[PDB]
Order: sequence, then C-alpha cells, then structure tokens
Amino acid sequence: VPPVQVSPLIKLGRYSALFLGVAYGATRYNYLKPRAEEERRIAA
Amino acid sequence: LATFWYYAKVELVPPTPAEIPRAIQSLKKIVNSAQTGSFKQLTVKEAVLNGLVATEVLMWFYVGEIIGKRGIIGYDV
Amino acid sequence: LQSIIKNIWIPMKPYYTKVYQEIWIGMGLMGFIVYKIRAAD
Amino acid sequence: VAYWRQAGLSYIRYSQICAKAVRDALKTEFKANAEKTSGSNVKIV
Amino acid sequence: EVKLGELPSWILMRDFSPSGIFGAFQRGYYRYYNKYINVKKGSISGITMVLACYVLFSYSFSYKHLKHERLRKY
Amino acid sequence: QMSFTFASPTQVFFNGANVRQVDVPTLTGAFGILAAHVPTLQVLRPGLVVVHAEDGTTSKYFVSSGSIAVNADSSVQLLAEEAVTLDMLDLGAAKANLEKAQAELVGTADEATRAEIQIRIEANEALVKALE
Amino acid sequence: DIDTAAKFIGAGAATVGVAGSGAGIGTVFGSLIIGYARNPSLKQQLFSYAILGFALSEAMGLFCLMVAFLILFAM
Amino acid sequence: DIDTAAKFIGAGAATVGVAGSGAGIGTVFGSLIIGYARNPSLKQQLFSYAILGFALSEAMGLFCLMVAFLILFAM
Amino acid sequence: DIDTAAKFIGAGAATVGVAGSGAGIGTVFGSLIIGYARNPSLKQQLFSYAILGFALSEAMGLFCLMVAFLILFAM
Amino acid sequence: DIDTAAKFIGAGAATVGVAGSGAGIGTVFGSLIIGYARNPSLKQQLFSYAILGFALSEAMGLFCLMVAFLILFAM
Amino acid sequence: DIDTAAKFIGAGAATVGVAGSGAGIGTVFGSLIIGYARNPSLKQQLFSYAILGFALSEAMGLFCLMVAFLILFAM
Amino acid sequence: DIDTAAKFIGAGAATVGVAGSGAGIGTVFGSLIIGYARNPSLKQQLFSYAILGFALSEAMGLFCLMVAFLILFAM
Amino acid sequence: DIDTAAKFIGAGAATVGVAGSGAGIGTVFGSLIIGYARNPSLKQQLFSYAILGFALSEAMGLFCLMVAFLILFAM
Amino acid sequence: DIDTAAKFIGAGAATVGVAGSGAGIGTVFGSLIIGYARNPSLKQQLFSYAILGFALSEAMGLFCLMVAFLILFAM
Amino acid sequence: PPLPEYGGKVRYGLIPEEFFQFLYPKTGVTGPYVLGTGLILYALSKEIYVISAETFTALSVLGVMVYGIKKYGPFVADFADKLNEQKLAQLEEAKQASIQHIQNA
Amino acid sequence: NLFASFIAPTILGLPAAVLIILFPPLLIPTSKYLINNRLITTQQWLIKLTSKQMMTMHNTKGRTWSLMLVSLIIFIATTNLLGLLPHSFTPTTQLSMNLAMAIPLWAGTVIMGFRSKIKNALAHFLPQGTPTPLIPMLVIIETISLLIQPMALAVRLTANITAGHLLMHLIGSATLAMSTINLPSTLIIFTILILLTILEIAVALIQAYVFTLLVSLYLHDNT
Repeated sequence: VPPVQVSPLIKLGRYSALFLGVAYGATRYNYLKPRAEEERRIAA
Repeated sequence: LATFWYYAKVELVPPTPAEIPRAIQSLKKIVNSAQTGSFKQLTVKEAVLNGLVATEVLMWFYVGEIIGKRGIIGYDV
Repeated sequence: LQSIIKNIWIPMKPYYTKVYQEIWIGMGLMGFIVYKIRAAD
Repeated sequence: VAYWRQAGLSYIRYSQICAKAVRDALKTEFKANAEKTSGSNVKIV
Repeated sequence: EVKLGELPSWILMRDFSPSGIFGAFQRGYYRYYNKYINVKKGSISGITMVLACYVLFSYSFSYKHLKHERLRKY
Repeated sequence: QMSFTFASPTQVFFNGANVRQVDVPTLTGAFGILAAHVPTLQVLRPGLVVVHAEDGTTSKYFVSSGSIAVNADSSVQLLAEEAVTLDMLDLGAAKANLEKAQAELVGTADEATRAEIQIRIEANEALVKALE
Repeated sequence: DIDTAAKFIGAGAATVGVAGSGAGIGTVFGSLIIGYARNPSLKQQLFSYAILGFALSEAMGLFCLMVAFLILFAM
Repeated sequence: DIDTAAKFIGAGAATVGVAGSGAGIGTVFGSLIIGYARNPSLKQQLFSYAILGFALSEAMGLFCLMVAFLILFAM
Repeated sequence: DIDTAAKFIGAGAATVGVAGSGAGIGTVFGSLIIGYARNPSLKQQLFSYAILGFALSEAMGLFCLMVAFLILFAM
Repeated sequence: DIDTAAKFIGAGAATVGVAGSGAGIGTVFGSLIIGYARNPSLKQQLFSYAILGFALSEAMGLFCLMVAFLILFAM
Repeated sequence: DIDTAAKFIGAGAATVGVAGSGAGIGTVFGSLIIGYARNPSLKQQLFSYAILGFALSEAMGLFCLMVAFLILFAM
Repeated sequence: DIDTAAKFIGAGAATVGVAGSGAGIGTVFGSLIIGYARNPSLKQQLFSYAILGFALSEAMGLFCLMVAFLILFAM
Repeated sequence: DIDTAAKFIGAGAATVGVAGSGAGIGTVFGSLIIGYARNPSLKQQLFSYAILGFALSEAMGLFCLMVAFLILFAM
Repeated sequence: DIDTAAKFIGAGAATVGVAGSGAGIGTVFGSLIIGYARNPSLKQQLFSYAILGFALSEAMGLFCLMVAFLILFAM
Repeated sequence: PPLPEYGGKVRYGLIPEEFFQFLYPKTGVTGPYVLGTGLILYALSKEIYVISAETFTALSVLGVMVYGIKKYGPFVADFADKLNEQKLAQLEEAKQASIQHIQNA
Repeated sequence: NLFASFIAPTILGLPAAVLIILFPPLLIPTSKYLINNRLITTQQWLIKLTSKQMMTMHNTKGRTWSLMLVSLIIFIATTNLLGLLPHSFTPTTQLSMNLAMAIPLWAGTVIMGFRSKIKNALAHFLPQGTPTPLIPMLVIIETISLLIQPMALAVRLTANITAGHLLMHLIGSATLAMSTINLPSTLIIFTILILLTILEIAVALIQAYVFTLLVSLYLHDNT
C-alpha cells in the first residue's frame, strides 16, 4: 500500500498539541508534587 | 517490524518548516467556514470524519501529557 | 394486536395451553414462595 | 450369566445365530461361497 | 439516511414512536446480521464484534464500582 | 514373546505368530492382550479383532463367536467360528437386518424365541458399529 | 466480637464437607474409566451415568458451600 | 453471646457429616457404571438399585443438615 | 453459659460420625449393583446380604446420633 | 466450668472416629456381595471372613466410643 | 485480637477440604492404570477421561483453598 | 484451668485418627473375601497377607491412640 | 498471646489435609499392583502412570503443608 | 496459658492426618491380596510394589506426626 | 435469495475494514492505529480503564478465546461447510432419483 | 467490595440486568432457508445433537417438552459462557433467577406426575424389593429428598458459577499484586489463571448440561 502524506494542518496540530501536553504534564507534575507530599505527611 | 517506519517516514514526521504556511492555510479556511457559518453544508459523513481527526490530535495532546509527567497510569504522585 | 398474537400467541398456544399447564401452576407456587420470602425481609 | 442363558439357550446356539447373522451381512460376492462352506447336512436319527 | 442528510429537522421527521424505534432496531439488526453473519463462508468476527460491544456495555454499568479501586488520586 | 494363533473352521489367519497386541470382544467385556498377559480363557461375542504386528501395523478382522485362551507360556489361541475381514461386509444389509430383528422383537411374545431375536439384534448392532 | 469471630470458624468448618465431593467425584470418573475400558461401545450411555453421578455428588458438596456462605454473610 | 456464637460452630461442624454422602453417592453411581458395562441388558433393574442406594445414602446426609439447621435456627 | 455453649459444639461434632455411614451405605449398595450384574440369578440372596450390611453400617451411624442427642438434650 | 465444657467437645470429637467403622463395615459387606456373586459355593467360608472383618473393623470403632465415654463420664 | 486469631483457625480448618482432592485424584489416576491395563488400545481416550476427572476433582479442592484465602486475607 | 480443658479437646481430636484404621481394616478383610473367592487354593497365603495388612493398618491407628493418651495423661 | 496461640491450632488443622494424600497414594500404588498383575508386559508404561498419579496426589498434600508452614512461621 | 493450651489442640488436630495413612495402607495391602489372587506367580514383584506404596503412603502419615510433635514440643 | 460469499472484512475481529478505509484519506494508513493507541492510553491514564483483577481475568479469557479461535477455527469452518455440501449432495441425488423413476415410467 | 460482580447492575438508574438476560438469544439466528450460513449450520447441528442426547430416553409424553429442555440448556449454556466475559454480570450467579428456573420446571414435573400416574407416583415413594421392617423409614426419606430437588437444582448452579467466577477473580487479583514482584511467579500464577479459565469454560457447559439433565430425569420419572 502506498502511503499518503498527511495535510500540514493535522501534522502541525498533532505536534503542537504534543508539545503542549509535555508542557502541561511537566507543569502539573511539579504542581501536584508539593501538595501530595504535604497530604501524605499530614495523613499520618 | 520495519514497515512501520516505512510508513512512519511519510505520515509520522515532525512537519518541515516549509509546510507550516499550508497548515495555517487550511487553518484560515476552517476559521473562514466558522465566520460565515457555512459548516452547515458539511453533511454528517465528513462531519464525523473531521470530528475523528479532532479527537486524534486531542489524543496526541494526552500522549504528550503522559510523557510530560514521566508516568503512564495517571500522575504517580 | 396484529402480528403480535400472530407471531407470539399462535406458535406458543400449543405450549401455553396444554404443555405448560403444570408449569404455570408451578410458577404461581414460585410467586407465592418469593412473595413469602420478600415479605419476611 | 447372560440373558439367553436364563432363557435356556447354549453357546452352541448363541454361536449359530451370531455366525448366521454375520454370514447374511456379507456382500453377495461372498455370500454364496460362505454359506456353502458353513452349511449343515447331518440329520439326527 | 444519516451520513447523507444535513438538516436538523431530520431528527423531528423521524418516527419517535414505540413501533418507530422498534422497526429502527429491527432494521439495524437485519442490516448487521446480513452483512456479517448471514453469508456463506462467513467468519467468526461477526460474533466477536457483538461480544466486544457486549463487554463494553458490561464495563459501562460496572464503572460505579470500579471507580473506587483507583490507583491514583489526582 | 507371545505366540498368537488366530484360526477359523476353514482358515488360519495366524499360526504361532509373534505379535505384540491383540484386541478381542469377550462376552465379559473387551480386553487387549500383550506378551506375558495373565492366563485367561473366555468366549467371544460379535465384534472386531485387531492384531498389532511388531512393525506397528494393524490388521482388523471381525469374528462372530468363538473362544480365546491366553496361556502361561504367553501363547494365545483365538478360534473364531466365522472370521471375515472387514472389507467383505456391507453396511446396508447390516442396518436392514437390524431393523427386521428389531421389528420381530416388538412382535414376538415367547421368552426363548425373543432371546434368539435379541441375540441376532446385538449381532447386527455390533456389525454396523464395527463397520463404520 | 465473639459472634463475628465464631462465624469464621463455623464457615471454615462447614467447608470441610466439600471433601466428600472431592472423593465422590473421583470415584465416578474413576469407575467411568474402568467401565468404559470393558465395554467401550457403551461410551455414550456410560458418560450419561457419570454426569448424573457427578451432579448428584457435587450436589451434596454445594450444600456445604451453601451453609459456609449462609453463616459467613447471611448471618 | 457465647450461645449465639457456639451455635455457629455447632451448625458448621454438623454439616461436615454431608461429606459422607458426597462419597457414598459417588460409589453408587460409580458401581452403576461398572455394573452396567458388564450386563447392559439389566440397565433398568440396575438403575432401580442405584436410586435406592442414592436415596438411602443421601438420607444419612440430610440427617446432618437436619441437626445443622436444628441448632442454627430451632435453638 | 459455658456448658450450654459447649453442648452445641459437642453435639455438632458427634454428628460427623454419621459421615461414616453415608460412605459405608454407598459401598454396600454399590457392591450389590456389581455383584448382581455378575450373577443376577442370586438377586434375592444378594439383596438379603445388602440389607444386613445396610443395617450393620447404619447401626454405627445411629450410635453417633445417639451421643449427638445424649449431649444436646439428655445433658 | 471450663472443664465440664471441654468434656463435651472432647467427647464429641472422639465420636467422629466411629465414621471409620461406618465406612469399613460397608466395604466388608460390600466385598462379600462381590465375592459371593463370583463363587457362590464358598458362601459359608466367605461369610466367616466377613464377620472376622466386621468384628476387627468395629473394634477400632468402639475404641473411639471408649474414649468418648472415658472423657464424658469417667473424667 | 479475637478476630485476627479466629481467622487462623478458620483458614486452617477450610484447608482440610483439600484432603478430599488428594484422595479423589488418587482414585482417578488409579483407575486409569487399571482401565488401561485392560484395554491399552484406548489409551488416548482413557487419558482424556482422567484429565476430565482430575480437573473436576481438584475443582472441589480449590474451592476450599478459595475459602482458606478468602478468610485469611480478604477478611 | 485452660490447660486441663484443652487436654480434653486435644485428646478427643487425636482419637478421630482411629477412623482411618476402621476403614483401612475393612478394605483388607474385604479384599481377602474377594481375593479368596477367586483363588480359594491360596487361602493360607492370602490370609498371611491380610494379617500383615491388618497390622500395618492398625499400626497407624494406635499411633493416634498414642497421642490421645500422651496428651490426656502424660501431659 | 491469642495470636501466637491460634497459630498452633491453625497450623495443626491444616496438616490434616495431608491425610488425603496418604490415602490417594495408597490407591495409586495399589492399582499399580492390580494393573501390573493383569498385564505385566506394560510394567514400564504402568509405572510411568503411577509416578504421574503419585506426584499429582502428593501435590495436593504439600499445598496443605504449605499453609501449615505459611501460618506457623510466615505469619 | 493460652499458648500452652492451644498447643494441645493444635497437636491433637494435626494427628488426625494419620487417618489418611490408616486408610491408604489398607488399600495397598488390600489390592495386594486381590492382585496376588489373580497372578500368584508375580508374588515377589507384587510385594515389591506394596512396600513402595506402603512407604509412600505412611510417608504422608508421618509428616502429620511431624507437625504434631513440632507443635507439642518444638514450640 | 442466495447468500453472499463473504462477510464484512473485519480486522482483529473487532474493527471492520470500513473504518480504516474511511480514515485512510485524511491521516493515511497508520491513522486508525494511532487513534487506537491514543484512545487506550488516555483511557488507562485518566483512570477511565482502572487496572484491577478483572484486567488479568480479561487477559486470560482473551488469551483462550484467541487461542480457541486460532486452533479450532478451521475445523469448525470446513465442518460447517462439509455439513452443507453433504446435505446438498444428498438432496441433488434425490433429485436424480425422481427423474430416473418417472423416466422409467 | 468483593461481590461487586454479583450486584444487580444498574446503568443510568435503569435496570441493565433486563438487557443482559434478554441478550443470549440474540446469538441464535434462525432461517427459513434450507442451506444457510456457518453459524446457523453448526448451531442447527448442536441443537440436533443435544435433542438426541436428551430426548431419546423419553416416551411420547416426555418428548413433548423437547422444546423447553433444549431451549433451557441453550439458554443456560449461553448465559454461563457469556458470563466468562470480563466485567460481565452473569445472571446465573443470581439465586433469584436460578430459583425462578428451577422452581417452575421441578414443580411442573411433579404436578404432571401427580395428576395422572398418581398410584405409580405414590408407589415410586417405595422401591420394589424393600423389606417390611424398613418400609416406614424409607418414605419420610424420599419426600424430604423430593422436596430439596428444586433447591438442589438452583443452588448447584448458583454456587458453582459464583464460586468459579470469584475464584478466577481472586487468582487474578494475585497476579496483579504479583506484577511488581518476582516476574516468573507472575507467569506461574498467570498460567494457573489460564488453566482455571479453561476449567470454567468446561464447568459452564457442564453446569448447563447438568441442570438440564436433572430436569430431564425428573421429567422421565413422571412420564
């Protein structure tokens, strides 16, 4: 089967959204890390 | 095996900096269809189709999320 | 009331009237049993 | 004690009937020559 | 039919009656059956697709009990 | 070690042959015989008889009645009254005669004669079952 | 509580009654092997008797798992 | 209470007596397979003996479920 | 009371001795099937031996229900 | 008292040892049926062996009823 | 605690129900030896019946290890 | 005392191990009947094997009455 | 402590599950004697089946010694 | 003490596992009688199989007397 | 009416080939697959598909159904075909037996 | 917590159990055709096989129920088999439903044995060669046995299908807790889970054939 080049918009969308996810994931990781550590300590 | 990369080199590639004007070209087309509101000509068959590729790129965003957190099953914390 | 008693009541009438007679008597004995069960509960 | 023994038969008889029915189920190519080689001609006096 | 019509009135043109939805399910059943099962030299996938659609319907109602075994807390 | 002897009033299928196994339809249920088998003596009922030569090949016959006798010196003597190879029989006459005997059984009323009907019935049933 | 505690011993004890079906089922499917080795032409009629014996045997076995769960949860 | 607690152990223990019928029923319907493989013409008379043995066996089994429920509820 | 409580465990335990007759009765009426399939002409004499075995077997079984009730009520 | 109470459980438990004779007696009078169906001319000599087996079997059964009563009354 | 303690006795008792499968499995693979010694040409069909009997026997055995672990950990 | 009390349950429980010899002895003198009905000329050699089996069987039975009395009196 | 005490009863009880393999192993090597006396030419193939039965039988027996030691030491 | 007391019940219970060898040994020396009555010329080879079965059977029986003494004295 | 000779051309017994060819124009061949791996990853990450014991019972019953299919698929396949042709053969035979009978008449 | 898979499932507040019980019949298509597809080919073959294995022993009066019994074994076997699917709700694990299948059929059978046959029916309460001193005890035996026949029918199904599902669920949980520990042991427990799933498939079919064969044998006893 001969492949098909995806339209640039979709390819621009996939990678732009991909990087924003890595940004958001790292962003929320360091946001939840403190409060998680605090509630872990406050539970005991 | 290797045929994946054979196809990946076509569709699974970071877009070259030369085709980004074509990307905003279709980007301005879709916003033009929204300004006039002509999306009502779009019979539901392709309407679901664009909705599917919309969910796809949405999934790429969530794929970017799980790799941005160094965790798969939610947030490890 | 058409095609219902035509597809559902004719084919099962040989069964719902002479074959399953003792089944219904048992089904009532069941309803009485589950009723007396769900009563004292 | 099989049933035909309670009936009063004997394995000579059980064997005759059995050997008979096995001779009838023979295909006709063999049914004649096999009824000849196994027939009885003696007569009690 | 849908995939061709583009009118929001189509939703009201339909027959939303007991006999209407009944014939709607019966048509979809015979359309499925005739395409995947009612064929000589058929396949097993005509059945497995029903089971997977059945598993998915099972996992649906079972979510209210499976959301209390969550590994993460968010 | 086993010296087989399979015969009929007119044919000797084996004679002192050295086989490995022999299946027989005894009146007290089937059983297969190998070398040094416990000494026994039985009388047969209609059924197959399979013989396994040492080379791993299997001959199949069909005995109607007779007697088997496994001995202390691993010597077997199988004497069938009517021994035919399987390919000399047909299924139609078997099924046909089975029906006639079944018909005569429901029709009969005397004990002794009924037993002779049943004996011929089981004669045919083992025919059709052994054939195919 | 002495009641919540005794429910564990009572439900544990009543489960030992399943050992009777573990042995009874072994005898049925053991006699099926012996009975079929002698008259293999009755295979279909013998197996019909094994399932009947297997069911009736395991029936007494589940009556124990009945009480085992009637005590552990229903009380 | 020590009485309500002991009723669970006592009713649980008496249920183990059902294990005897789980094994006894397996022997009956096991011997029916062996006995029928040898004389299949007696099928109807043999089965008559199996049910008699099955009933008398399970009889001792229900005498245990008797006491198991006589203690759990009737006391 | 510790006595009224122990009477339930003691009467429950002694009932397990009935499991011996559930199995012994299955063997008797199991051997009757095998023994009758071999010599059906002795049917009347074999059955005479089954009842004798059934009685003597269940005898040991009721000695347990004896103690089971000797403890539960007579003490 | 904890002693009067434990005597009920101990005497109840030792009675379960009678279940062994309920099964052993069923095997003896089960093998007598099979053994007599084979060689009915030895009826008198076989039965002589059944009683010997019945006695020796029930012997182990009464040793349990021994301890069952040695604990319940003699202690 | 009386609950953590009773869980050990209850889980220990329910394990005795595995003794039924230890004996039932011995009968199946014991009858396979006897049944195969008689009609060795059915070896493949006999073994098919042994595995079916082995599975159904051990099935009742794991139902006990079920409760044994349902009590020890799941409660 | 809790020790004098537990000695009654422990000695009562260990007596149940005699049930194994009640059944094992029934099998030996049951197989002697079957084995002698088949080859009555070996009567003296068969009986020699029964006593050996009877002794070895009851041996395991007295090991239980050993512990039953080792706990009741020697401790 | 009530936990250290209950561990002894729980580990003691789970050991009774070995009684199932003591009987199941006797049946396997008992049927090997019978099966070999009938067709002694299959000695090597029969013994292959005895070891398979011996292993699978004792397998259920060690699962009990598993729990017996899982409770006594691992808990 | 509750520990010294529970050691008596635990050691008493684990002794019941000897009942499995009392029955398994009866089957071995029972099948030796049957197997020898059929092929008395194999007497020396059959007996070789009985001792192997007797040993493996009683092996599971002493594993119980192991735990019975591992609890009573070694703990 | 006669029956069609083939069914619906399903991939992995779950997704019909219509889905891939419907998605082939816009995002090529790997599109449907990268949608799937996207959908499953988001589900098991946002706790839509919680991992539990039912997961491993699933991977087992899916393990047997895939093996049971891949082993006894062909056997059941032709057996069903064989039952058809045999009924077809016996019938057409009793079509000849009529012809020959009345032809002799 | 543990018995979540046996609670009556509700979707959006609606009783989704009414759908799952109506579903298994949807896997048995039918055709007026004389030669038809593979699915109906095999199914038509099995239904013939089952009907031959079940209805053969019956007289002319018994074989009248041949629709019910073959429809009963086909429904129980399909419900049990469908139940092995992940997260499924197996309506045979419910004592309610199984009671509602065992109570009518057992009652329908004994009733038709008591309307006619009433002198043989009461005579079946005593085996033929029963001795004189043992007559009175052997009648109270059977009437209790006969009375627990329907209870045995439903419990033998619910307790065997429930225990089977719970067991697969427990061992499954063990593999999960073992995932983060020694890997070969995870493979061993998983292999155990695989062999157990095969047993549950064999039990699902056997329990259907057992439930039906016991209703059949009750029918033959009163026809």
